[PDB]
Amino acid sequence: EEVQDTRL
Amino acid sequence: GIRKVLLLKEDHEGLGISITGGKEHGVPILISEIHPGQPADRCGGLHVGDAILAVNGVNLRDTKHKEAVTILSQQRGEIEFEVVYV
Repeated sequence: EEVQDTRL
Repeated sequence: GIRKVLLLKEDHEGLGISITGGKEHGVPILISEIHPGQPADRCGGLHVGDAILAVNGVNLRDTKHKEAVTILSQQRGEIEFEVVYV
């Protein structure tokens, strides 16, 4: 979320 | 072990896939969450379990997963997925 990982 | 899956989402918006990885997690951007009938069944070629390293022209920047996010976010409505077997 804030770090860098993600959900598309 | 590269595999190109062309996913072009328009109007509707959003994708339907999830990723995590990079130098932060000491890993590659790997697909970990794939909603049914979502980009897995929409590009007829997406599916978790495969290792991700390239999108819209092999771009998985080396930092944190967001290096892909930045890549997929600003690219275009077409998500090209180049995946490798873990």
